[PDB]
Amino acid sequence: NSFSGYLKLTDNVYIKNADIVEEAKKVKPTVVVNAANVYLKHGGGVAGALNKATNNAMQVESDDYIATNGPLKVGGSCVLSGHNLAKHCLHVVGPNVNKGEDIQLLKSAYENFNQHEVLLAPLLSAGIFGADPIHSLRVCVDTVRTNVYLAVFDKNLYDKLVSSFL
Ligand SMILES: CC(C)[C@@H](Nc1ncnc2[nH]ccc12)C(F)F
Repeated sequence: NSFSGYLKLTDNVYIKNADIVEEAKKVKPTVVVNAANVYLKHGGGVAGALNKATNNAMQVESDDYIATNGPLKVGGSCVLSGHNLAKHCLHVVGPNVNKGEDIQLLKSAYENFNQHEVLLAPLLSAGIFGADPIHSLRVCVDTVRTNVYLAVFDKNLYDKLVSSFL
């Protein structure tokens, strides 16, 4: 958990302009959060990048989890191995608002972070899931009560988030 170069936005939310994969390799946190889908198929966005950095070990493990437990619910999560990136990976499913899933479930998705004291995480539902990234940061700030270090890999978006937050 040796986080460097973060900006503190609130008592418990920190933000950095970095690829979450590079942060995980440098820090080796206790928990890295994945922005997953209900079948844990890590095909693109943050999920594809984290799985690629484990050389598909995350996908093989996720397929075994689904074989034994079935899919997650939207707003739900599971804890799996973090492989070479972290001790654990918290896979969290935010709503895919572009497919009519209710944005109210973004609060349920961020509530899963509260089971862990410290996490390295991305913005949920802000990739191909279509939610406004500044709205996603507002829900994170209003819902997460443990210590969360957010990595955002787009400088243009990082600057808009810091300006809107202060
Ligand atoms: C979730 C998105 C709003 C965000 N993407 C990411 N944020 C942090 N590390 C990442 N690695 C690969 C993708 C990626 C933005 F930068 F595009």
